[PDB]
Amino acid sequence: SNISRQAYADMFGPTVGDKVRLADTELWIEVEDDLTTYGEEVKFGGGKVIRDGMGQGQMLAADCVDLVLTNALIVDHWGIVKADIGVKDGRIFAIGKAGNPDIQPNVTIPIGAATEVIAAEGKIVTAGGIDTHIHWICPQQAEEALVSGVTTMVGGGTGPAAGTHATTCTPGPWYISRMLQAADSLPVNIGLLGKGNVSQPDALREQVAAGVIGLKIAEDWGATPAAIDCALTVADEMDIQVALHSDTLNESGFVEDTLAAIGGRTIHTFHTEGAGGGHAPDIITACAHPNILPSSTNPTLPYTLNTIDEHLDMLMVCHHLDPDIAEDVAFAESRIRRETIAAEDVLHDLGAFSLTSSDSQAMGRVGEVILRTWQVAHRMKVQRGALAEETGDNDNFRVKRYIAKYTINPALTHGIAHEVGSIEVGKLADLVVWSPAFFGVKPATVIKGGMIAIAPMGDINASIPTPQPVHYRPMFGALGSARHHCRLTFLSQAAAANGVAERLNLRSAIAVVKGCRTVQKADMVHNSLQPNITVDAQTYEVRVDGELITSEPADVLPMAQRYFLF
Amino acid sequence: SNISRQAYADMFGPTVGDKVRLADTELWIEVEDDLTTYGEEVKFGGGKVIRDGMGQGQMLAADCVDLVLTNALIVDHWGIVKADIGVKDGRIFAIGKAGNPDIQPNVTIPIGAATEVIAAEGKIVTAGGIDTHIHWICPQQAEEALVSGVTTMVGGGTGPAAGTHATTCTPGPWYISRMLQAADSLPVNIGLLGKGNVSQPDALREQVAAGVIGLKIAEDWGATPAAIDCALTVADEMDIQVALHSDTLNESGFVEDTLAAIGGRTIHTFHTEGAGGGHAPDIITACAHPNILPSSTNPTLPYTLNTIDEHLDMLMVCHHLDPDIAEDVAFAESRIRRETIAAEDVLHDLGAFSLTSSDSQAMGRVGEVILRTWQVAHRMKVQRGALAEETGDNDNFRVKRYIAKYTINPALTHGIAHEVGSIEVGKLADLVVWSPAFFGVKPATVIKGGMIAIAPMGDINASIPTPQPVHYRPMFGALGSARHHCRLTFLSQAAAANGVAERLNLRSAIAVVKGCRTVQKADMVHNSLQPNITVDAQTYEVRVDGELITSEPADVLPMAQRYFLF
Amino acid sequence: SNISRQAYADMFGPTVGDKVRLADTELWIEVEDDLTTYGEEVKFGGGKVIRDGMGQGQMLAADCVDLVLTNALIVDHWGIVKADIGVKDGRIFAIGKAGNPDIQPNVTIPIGAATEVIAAEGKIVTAGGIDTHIHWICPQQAEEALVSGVTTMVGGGTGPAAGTHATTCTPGPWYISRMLQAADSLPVNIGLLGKGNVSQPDALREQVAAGVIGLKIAEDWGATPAAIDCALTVADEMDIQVALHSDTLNESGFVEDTLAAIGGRTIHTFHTEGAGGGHAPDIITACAHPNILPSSTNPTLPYTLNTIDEHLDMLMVCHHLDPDIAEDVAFAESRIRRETIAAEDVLHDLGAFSLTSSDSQAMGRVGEVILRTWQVAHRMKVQRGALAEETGDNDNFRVKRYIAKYTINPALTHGIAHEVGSIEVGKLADLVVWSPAFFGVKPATVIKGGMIAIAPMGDINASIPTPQPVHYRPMFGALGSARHHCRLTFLSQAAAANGVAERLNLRSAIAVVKGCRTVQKADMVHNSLQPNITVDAQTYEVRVDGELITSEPADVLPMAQRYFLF
Amino acid sequence: MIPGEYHVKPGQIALNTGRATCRVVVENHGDRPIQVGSHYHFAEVNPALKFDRQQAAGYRLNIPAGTAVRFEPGQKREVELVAFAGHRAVFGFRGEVMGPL
Amino acid sequence: MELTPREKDKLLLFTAALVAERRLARGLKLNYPESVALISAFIMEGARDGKSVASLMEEGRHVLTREQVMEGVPEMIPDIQVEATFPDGSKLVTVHNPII
Amino acid sequence: MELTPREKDKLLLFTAALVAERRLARGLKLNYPESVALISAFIMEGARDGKSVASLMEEGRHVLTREQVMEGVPEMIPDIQVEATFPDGSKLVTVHNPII
Ligand code: NI
Ligand code: NI
Ligand code: NI
Ligand code: NI
Ligand code: NI
Ligand code: NI
Repeated sequence: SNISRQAYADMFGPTVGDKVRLADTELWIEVEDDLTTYGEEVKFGGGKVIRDGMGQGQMLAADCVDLVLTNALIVDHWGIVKADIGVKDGRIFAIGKAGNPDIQPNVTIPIGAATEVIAAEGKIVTAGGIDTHIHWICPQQAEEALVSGVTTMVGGGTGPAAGTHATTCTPGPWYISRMLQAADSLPVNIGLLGKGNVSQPDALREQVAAGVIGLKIAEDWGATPAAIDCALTVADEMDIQVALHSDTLNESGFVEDTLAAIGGRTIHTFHTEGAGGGHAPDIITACAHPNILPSSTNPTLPYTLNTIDEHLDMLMVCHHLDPDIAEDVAFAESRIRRETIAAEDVLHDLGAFSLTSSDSQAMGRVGEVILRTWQVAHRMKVQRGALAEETGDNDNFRVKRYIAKYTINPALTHGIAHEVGSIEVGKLADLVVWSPAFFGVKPATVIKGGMIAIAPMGDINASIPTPQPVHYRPMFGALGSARHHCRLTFLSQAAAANGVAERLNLRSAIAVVKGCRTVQKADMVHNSLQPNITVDAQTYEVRVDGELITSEPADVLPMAQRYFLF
Repeated sequence: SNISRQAYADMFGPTVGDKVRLADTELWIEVEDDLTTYGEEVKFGGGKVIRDGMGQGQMLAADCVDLVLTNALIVDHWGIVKADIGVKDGRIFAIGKAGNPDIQPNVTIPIGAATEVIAAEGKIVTAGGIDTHIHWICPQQAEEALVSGVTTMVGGGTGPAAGTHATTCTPGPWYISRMLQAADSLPVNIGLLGKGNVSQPDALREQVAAGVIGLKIAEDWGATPAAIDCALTVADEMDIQVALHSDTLNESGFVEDTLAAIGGRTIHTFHTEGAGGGHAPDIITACAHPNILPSSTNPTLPYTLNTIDEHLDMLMVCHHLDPDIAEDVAFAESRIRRETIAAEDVLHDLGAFSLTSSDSQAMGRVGEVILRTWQVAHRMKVQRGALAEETGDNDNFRVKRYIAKYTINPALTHGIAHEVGSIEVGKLADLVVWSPAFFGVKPATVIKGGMIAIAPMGDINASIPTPQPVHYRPMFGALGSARHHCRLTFLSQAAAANGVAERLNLRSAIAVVKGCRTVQKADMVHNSLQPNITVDAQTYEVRVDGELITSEPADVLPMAQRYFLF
Repeated sequence: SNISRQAYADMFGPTVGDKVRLADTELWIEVEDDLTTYGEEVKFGGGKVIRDGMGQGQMLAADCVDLVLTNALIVDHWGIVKADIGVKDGRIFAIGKAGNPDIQPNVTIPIGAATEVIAAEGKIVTAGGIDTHIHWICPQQAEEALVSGVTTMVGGGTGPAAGTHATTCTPGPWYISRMLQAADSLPVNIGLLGKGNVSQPDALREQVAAGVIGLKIAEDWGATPAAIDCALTVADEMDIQVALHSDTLNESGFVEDTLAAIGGRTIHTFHTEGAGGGHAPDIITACAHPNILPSSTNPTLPYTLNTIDEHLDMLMVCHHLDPDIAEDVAFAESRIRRETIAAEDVLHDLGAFSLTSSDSQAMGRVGEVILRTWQVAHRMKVQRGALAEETGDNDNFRVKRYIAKYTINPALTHGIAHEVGSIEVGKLADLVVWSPAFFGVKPATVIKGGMIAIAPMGDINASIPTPQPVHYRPMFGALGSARHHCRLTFLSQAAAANGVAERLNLRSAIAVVKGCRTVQKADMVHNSLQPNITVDAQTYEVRVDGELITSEPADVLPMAQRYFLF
Repeated sequence: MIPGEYHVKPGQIALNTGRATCRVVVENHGDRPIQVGSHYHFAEVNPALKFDRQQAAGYRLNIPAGTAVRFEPGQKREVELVAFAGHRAVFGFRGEVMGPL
Repeated sequence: MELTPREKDKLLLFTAALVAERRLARGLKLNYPESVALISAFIMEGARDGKSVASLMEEGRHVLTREQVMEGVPEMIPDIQVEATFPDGSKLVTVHNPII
Repeated sequence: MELTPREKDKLLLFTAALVAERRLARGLKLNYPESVALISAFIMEGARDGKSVASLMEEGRHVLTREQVMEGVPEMIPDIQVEATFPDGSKLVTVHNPII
């Protein structure tokens, strides 16, 4: 028959041409495509469509999906489309039209007796976030991250010890082995980083064979040209990623010397702006190179009124510095520059900075990677308007550019994009369901490997799941063996070959990292700009092609006081 | 010597002829028999009876019990007697006189060095409740249920997804397998229900071979004659139970057509009154048939002043209906009838309704099955007086009739009565200890498989376990491997044969369901009435043999505001 | 160059000659020795010493330690020295000078790429406490104990049952097996005690072969000469310890008869003062014998103003006594004597009482063994001044005497000193890090088997680990398999031989007890006094060599209201 | 209305009926108090209690289970004993019988 | 006390409401979580007093007005649901469009 | 703060008492869990002030009277026990028949 567009949206969610505001920001997305056949949409409930012989068929388990997310508004790097999502075997099966082929047209995602249903009409579905800068200071970080929408956590540490407080390093075979076993208990995909600061290759190879998927070079352990070159040599021969926190003190050389030490080899630069660490005051110039994959940690995102004031003591505590020692305070002060902090926001908007991460409890907030990334998008739209790539009257492109920063780009950088990072067939089903009003802030459902792992849940003794108090509680996907089956522990190709999983008796699914040496800036989805950037040694001003890069500090931000109790 | 009856009761608990009020209700039970030999009772404590060579003997472990519950007032379907309870190997060993045969007479339960002691004098001991209508919306439901006294949970679901919100179905092999693994982490016996709504037998057989112990037919998935007949055919050949939520919309036929589809085959009807689902307005007439095992969900129990007001929105949220869609609101309204709600209480009192269940977070309260069942008993005594079967000046019979509703009857219905359901030798030791003042509300001790799994516990750093704050905390019987050993995962005979436990690597004890096809109304202990019941199509009035069945709505109930902080 | 001692202490912690006050007590310790080479101390942080080629070397994993605690002030029975602590394979590796042998002198603890660092400068490091009087009433006791600094827990029980409420007994093979499996889930080393009250040796041997590392003789189960002699015979042939709670009622004989029953065989007397149990009023005289290893439970430590008032009802609830039964109240009253309570403090100060324990939730506080031991030390210094063994102007000796009471002495007594009990090479790395201001009250870090298991942790989403609210949270060393690897389950030599670990499928590391029959009073470190003590039968006065032993009740104590919120 | 209240019917309970009993005069000669339990084999109580141990052989106190009789130093009193039943095999206590009788 | 898991959960709601109550007292425009907690706690005390479900469904819409909460908050709360123990057992109170 | 598990547990007691305190203020007859929490919290503050165990054992019986609680509640509470940190360490306060 005929149905008005408003009534249609109210039942099935928005369709082609409709726009939706992301939370309380100034960003609007517009449905680019809808893969349904009008009048043939599937809906679940008493007296609805998904019923025997109607929207559900007679096929066996092997011929239908295990889970279907109906009428979902997908937001990913490749598009902002309306479609059904089929999940089978814990992996994304298809993105199309779900239903019963017996009586419905164009059904690509068959629904049978073995199919569970999650109603996504009116919801936004995205892939699970990937934080590649985790300091394993406490196990509690995993739930905090999972609740925010991040399903994969990469980093290192052994718990609340001085070394982990300052650096993302799980030092040696014994601790690597211990952390790998402990990882089975956490509801997120995990990959470990070892301590890469050594001038003896064998000390690195052992760690890689023990299981780490990358090596962290932190200045707290000495980020000298010799250490850097050693780590890169092993990385090159074992197909693992190197994460760098350069020499802020310029003790062994300036930024150009570090860049010389790297010698054009692939490397991931942590907190490229410098506040969290790196050559003073120009580590930010690293983003101009093809072999550098640059990322920001979150406290400096976005530039606000209270950013600076908060930074000094934060830095002191993180790096075990002494305020009664002049050289220690001057070290801290040399890292905090309003000039580079302001430029960082713009560089993200231009695509010069390709990733955003946390730096969990070591100058970063583990549950705010997604939230801050969108705050930067908002502030940049407000200050710079539409990007040269926008088409139509929406922010679809800026949205694709920013979402890639914490999903696919972190996955490509660490060689795990073959398993996670985006909503594409064959990838692990790590999905996050959001209500438009809480997008990027509080998820409606967090799915891990095809099973809901955490979600808001009301009174347990209530007659329905909605009564207060509604707060996040662990679900079946986070329990014992179900969890082991729904999460991945990323190993190095060598550790996999050595039988590390069998020896440590790891219970979770194993994934192997590959393609860490071949990724370059050009491969960063929507963020491959290599600008001719300069930093004035005296004034710290950032310039791209001579023009001054800068922005203004925000006094109020969206996704802030309207959503949190504290 | 001689001791007054009052002093006796104060030390050893009540004896033959003494009466005890159940909580704050108007129900009184009277000790029917006492299996002790006066002066030879066993008591534990400094300077008491259970001591070496006295009330404790020299026998080896194999010749004495592992646990003895001394001076217990047992309340079960078979009797209300005073006796000692011996537990061995996690199973009920005997109900008799505990002690040392070396110096005491009539000792049937030998106490040795290997015997632990739980003092039940002055306490009431019952079997663990069995809820057969669980929606696995969240894992937190297990602890809520366990704290209330329910030790076995049957139902289906995959977590907080639309399908599980509305129906008790774990759809397909993958989810069934996942939920079976997740069940090892929960401190209660569990059995899963699959989605039975399909007209292809093979889609059902796979689910049964995957592990489910029954199939749920819910209208949300289409409860048509074809689907119903298909499920019953497989149930008949695999010895599993079918749970039914009929066609409220009368879309495929009226109640008589559904009954025709069933064709005299054994089936469990969920929420037989209709509020929670079923043909409008006469699904309640199902209780007249010999092959129907009828049960009530708990929100309509008992009929009170606020029952109706609360129901509409509850129903909308559960079944994913739209209040802006007229047909959806009319659907909800057609299910809520004061007439059938009032009749339901009486039908339970007469024994026409044989079970009570929750319908956890899907129009039911997971922690209120026991509490509401007793509230109905209270209200019925208050309104209808003594039952024709009472003998003596007590409510012993009404108590036996009602306790059977959430213990043995649910066990017979789902083919697990060979393992649980009552306090009888050889059955798993799932027992609940209550203090008369908190009977049916807050347990003193909850024992699972011979080990305490949860109990009220005070200050952990206190000099004794009694100081405040006293709230329920998990005990050793709910920890890792001890728990695996003390709980049962019920499989289907086929899944057991296929080696499902070995393949999924389940860690808990496995039990197999059997006898699901042969149980009929006549087998429901104290609840086998098959009344000639009618429902007026226009007025919804319920009549049995032409007489009008009804009751009055309560304004205040026992086991309510005097026990709960909120 | 040159650095002032004050500035030195501020950076590296105190050195030789410097004194430190323990919490808010009147006890001062003085650094006896410093194992460092001035100017060559290792320090971690940005721009510090522990960096590649500097304070960290090029050695492989096998040639360096996994964890180093830098600049630690060690307090143990053998000394109060400043040194670095190296940990390898979960065991204490060395106590010396950590660093890089390539460029530093006298390096005994090599730091390489595989080395994690914990900064202990300005902190006090001690071994993990050992409580040998645990009643397993609830699993929650383990975390309470761990947070206070106790890493090993010995005792028995099956949960909140009458028997366990009153006695430390895990009765029989089934419960022993169950508790052994449950122990894998707890973050502390555990060893079980069985019920030793039986006059048939075989009933005891079964329990020992089932796995218990000792047998508890409690009067609640009859502590008669026949039972005692039976337990000691088996203990003698199986190398396990016996714990005794004598006959308070003098029912079978007086203290001298019990002592006759023991016949010079090694035995551990629980709560030797008598309040918690034992012959009235002279069980305290047991401390005069060479084969008796005496310990105190904590509520009577130290003698304060509110001690007595609090005791009567505590005793009633613990032992299941009746206040309406005269003989029960007289029993309780005969156990509480101001005279022996006051003497107990002095006897600890003299070294006549060798251990302190809790008696968890059965007349004892599980989280207050360390705290109360130091409170006694404080009160004794205040009342009796310096001990005859003091040298110098400090309390170093009194500190060594008291710390041994909850570390090495409990370990020697139960035959586990070969694995734990002190900071000595080859022993399991169970260490506790304290800040001088919170010594004995709230730990800064609790390390189990080389991994931090619990520590104070602030806001999880914070930019650093320090922001409020800071409360104790479980760390990686307490998670799944990592925990299994970092804790020990102590078995009896027989159970180990029988393959109990394999049969029950225990996952944790197994340790075997040995040397329980050969320890005597003389072996108790700094607490081997055998005084000629007498107790007046009428007045209860305690006398040693005729002189009266006594002390005054405290009105206020340190480590009390200044540290706790409640 | 009192939640969980008992309604004990009035009267008394006769304990250990149909069993041999005897009365014995006992005197505590010790300087410390002695308390004897309901089921303890009387003939093997603390040696400080002076009485005809020979008569109390295979006997226990005829008092309600779990109660006791206390003897303060120097106290003398007449108690009533009731004979053990079951196998009449005594094991434990002071180890004086360790067998049937 | 024998506090069950559900009673302890409600303690979380009550405390969240204390936070909101104090901020409103200061004259602050409440946010989303503060509003839900305030109105919810209100209904719970209503049940404790013995008010009927029908009464509370009404009174619940007069706790906070549109001018007492932040912008957008009223639309973020199409309804509020909470259960409490009434004199006749646990009941569900649903308040539609609580903030007007 | 370094809050140990026991201090965090007592926070639960304190909060439960806040709930009871407010209802009593409204003039409601307290129920079982509200009464236990109120009297318990009282004793804890007593120890904080520095009152002795003997004093509190007495004062604890004068917090709530029989006419301030629901029917049957006084009999459901034969005693109340709680520990708190006194100036001389943790001590146990037992109040017999707190409600008269
Ligand atoms: Ni860094
Ligand atoms: Ni970092
Ligand atoms: Ni239903
Ligand atoms: Ni249901
Ligand atoms: Ni004891
Ligand atoms: Ni004890």
